[PDB]
Amino acid sequence: EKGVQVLLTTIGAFAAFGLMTIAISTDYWLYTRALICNTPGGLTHSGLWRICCLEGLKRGVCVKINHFDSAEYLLRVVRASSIFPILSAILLLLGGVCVAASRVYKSKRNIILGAGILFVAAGLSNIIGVIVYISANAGEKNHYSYGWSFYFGGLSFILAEVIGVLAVNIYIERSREAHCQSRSD
Amino acid sequence: EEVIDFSKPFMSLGISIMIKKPQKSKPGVFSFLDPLAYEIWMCIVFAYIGV
Repeated sequence: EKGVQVLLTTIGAFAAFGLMTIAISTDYWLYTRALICNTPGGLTHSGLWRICCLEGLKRGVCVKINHFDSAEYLLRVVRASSIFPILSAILLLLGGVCVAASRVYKSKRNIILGAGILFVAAGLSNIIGVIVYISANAGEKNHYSYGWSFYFGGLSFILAEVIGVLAVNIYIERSREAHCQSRSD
Repeated sequence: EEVIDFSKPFMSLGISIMIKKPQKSKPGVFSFLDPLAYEIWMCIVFAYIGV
């Protein structure tokens, strides 16, 4: 029913926000080999901001990533700011807030719509951030791999799209109920 | 040559240009249009409009 769908939507919003914040803050996106590891290089696990060496003399020390051709410059800027994943998390938060409001202003039906739009846009922004990250990593030192933070981001995207679908369905049902009641009245 | 005497050159040369070897360029955004010239793409657009 409507109540269970709203409950799932709010749970998904909270879960996606948490997963994306975890992925952004976490530094386990990429497992690779880097020259700056104190001995082609040493194993490293990285993220969006900082990189940590593992299995090396400098084991456990984490250092801020040293980023840095107009398009390459723009890509480096966007990758450094990580504005797209952050925007995804922000939009998920705002959508959850709008859903909670929809749990109060049951009359205003154009709220659970904004929630869905924001969730879908957050999914798109996460896609863009993933593309930017993958593109920027490449350059022109092998057998690299992706960590659980990357898949947390992917899970956040999937959940955001699902809850956007559910919110749009809720809006559909609510508007249909109101319109049928009015016309029949 | 005013103070010594040379032989005929045993090796002739001249000024030349040294550059770094062109590398596989990092693929550019919108490199998927490279197979066709820009003029073909614009003619495609306007043929779409006209059709």
